[PDB]
Amino acid sequence: QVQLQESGPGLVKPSETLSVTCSVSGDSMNNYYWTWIRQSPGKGLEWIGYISDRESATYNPSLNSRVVISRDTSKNQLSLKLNSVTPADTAVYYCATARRGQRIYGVVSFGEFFYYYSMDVWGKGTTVTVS
Amino acid sequence: GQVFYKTGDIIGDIRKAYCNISGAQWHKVLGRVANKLKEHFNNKTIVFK
Amino acid sequence: VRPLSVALGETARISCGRQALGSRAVQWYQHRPGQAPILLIYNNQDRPSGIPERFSGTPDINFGTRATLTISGVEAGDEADYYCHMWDSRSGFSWSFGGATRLTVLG
Ligand SMILES: *[C@@H]1O[C@H](CO)[C@@H](O[C@@H]2O[C@H](CO)[C@@H](O[C@@H]3O[C@H](CO[C@H]4O[C@H](CO[C@H]5O[C@H](CO)[C@@H](O)[C@H](O)[C@@H]5O[C@H]5O[C@H](CO)[C@@H](O)[C@H](O)[C@@H]5O)[C@@H](O)[C@H](O[C@H]5O[C@H](CO)[C@@H](O)[C@H](O)[C@@H]5O)[C@@H]4O)[C@@H](O)[C@H](O[C@H]4O[C@H](CO)[C@@H](O)[C@H](O)[C@@H]4O[C@H]4O[C@H](CO)[C@@H](O)[C@H](O)[C@@H]4O[C@H]4O[C@H](CO)[C@@H](O)[C@H](O)[C@@H]4O)[C@@H]3O)[C@H](O)[C@H]2NC(C)=O)[C@H](O)[C@H]1NC(C)=O
Ligand SMILES: *[C@@H]1O[C@H](CO)[C@@H](O[C@@H]2O[C@H](CO)[C@@H](O)[C@H](O)[C@H]2NC(C)=O)[C@H](O)[C@H]1NC(C)=O
Ligand SMILES: *[C@@H]1O[C@H](CO)[C@@H](O)[C@H](O)[C@H]1NC(C)=O
Ligand SMILES: *[C@@H]1O[C@H](CO)[C@@H](O)[C@H](O)[C@H]1NC(C)=O
Repeated sequence: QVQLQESGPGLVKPSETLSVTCSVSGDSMNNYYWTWIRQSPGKGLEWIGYISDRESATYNPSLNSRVVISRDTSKNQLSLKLNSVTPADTAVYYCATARRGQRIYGVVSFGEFFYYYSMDVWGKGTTVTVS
Repeated sequence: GQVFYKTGDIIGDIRKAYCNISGAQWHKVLGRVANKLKEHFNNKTIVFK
Repeated sequence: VRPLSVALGETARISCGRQALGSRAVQWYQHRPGQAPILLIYNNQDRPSGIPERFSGTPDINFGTRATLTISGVEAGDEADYYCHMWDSRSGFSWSFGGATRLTVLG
């Protein structure tokens, strides 16, 4: 089963590198992708970077495209390298599941399919705040 | 009285026109055509470009 | 941010305000305040796991129909928010999660 456990420092000084990790237990390598979510400042769900299985970068433009995020799978961690932090993104980070689906409505050979994702299991999260 | 008809926005999904050809039947017909052309062309190897 | 929805356990059926364009792959969600939420449907039809069959979604046949979600027998989970994550071809990669439906109730 999928078990989540957030591990964040909590208190970090501004304009410094960050490192926040989550855990997933008993899971394969390339079965599904990895993502992150933020309900923080009590708003609608906001999307944050979702890395692929090959350490890629295609992230939400609506932050700054600022945070470099997890790839490493040494034993079990997802390390978030956030540089040049600002109080405007004080948040709690949830470690969620990312998977990719495919829907076709025409000729596949014409390059007409789009890619849609689904987020099954989400994490608990640990409150991280800037000073 | 001059009414001009123009293409508006494509409602729904957007698709491109295409034509479907039965591959097996088309290939068989093309092979028969090549075989019948060979006699007219001294049994040369017929190639379509 | 418009206060909306339904209260006091008389039920209804809600639909997000996005117009059905192109091809729709909607995923309803059960909000959970303070902890992990759960998605309701994916592919608009296929039930994720052990979900009661009152949570069905409209089929994508004869395009032109709206995306409607049916509910009844509500818990605090249903009392939480509903989100309309719509996946569409012509809109490209839909970043927005959809409108939020916050259930405000007072006895
Ligand atoms: C010239 O030649 C060309 C050849 O190149 C030819 O191109 C063809 O064009 C037509 C259109 O003109 C194309 O038709 C489309 O085909 C799509 C694909 O169809 C297949 O796949 C779907 C989906 O199946 C996946 O998911 C289900 C459920 O999860 C699984 O059970 C499946 O195993 C499969 O999952 C696999 O794939 C996943 C993704 O990779 C993997 O993750 C997974 O692990 C699996 O590996 C099937 O449903 C289809 O089955 C239907 O057809 C078979 C064979 O006839 C029937 O036996 C069966 O009963 C079904 O009828 C098929 O296998 C279609 O998705 C697409 O249809 C959708 O849209 C139309 C509207 O346009 C709807 O009416 C229709 O219902 C479909 O909507 C469903 O799906 C969406 C999105 O998923 C849902 O949101 C929606 O609610 C709806 O779900 C409901 O209906 C389903 C229908 O059965 C049902 O299964 C659901 O459970 C639910 O009830 C459309 O028809 C075709 O692809 C082109 N072919 C090629 C090769 O390009 C061209 O036409 C020719 N020209 C002329 C003029 O002839
Ligand atoms: C071509 O461009 C014009 C102008 O950008 C588009 O007209 C706009 O259409 C939208 C809705 O389709 C309206 O909300 C705007 O008010 C229109 N603006 C003007 C100036 O007319 C037109 O739709 C475009 N063509 C297509 C096929 O999309
Ligand atoms: C074209 O349509 C006919 C009948 O509608 C069908 O028998 C035939 O297989 C179609 N052609 C192809 C290439 O599928
Ligand atoms: C072409 O036709 C002639 C006459 O029937 C025949 O002798 C010849 O072998 C044919 N060519 C080939 C390559 O078979």
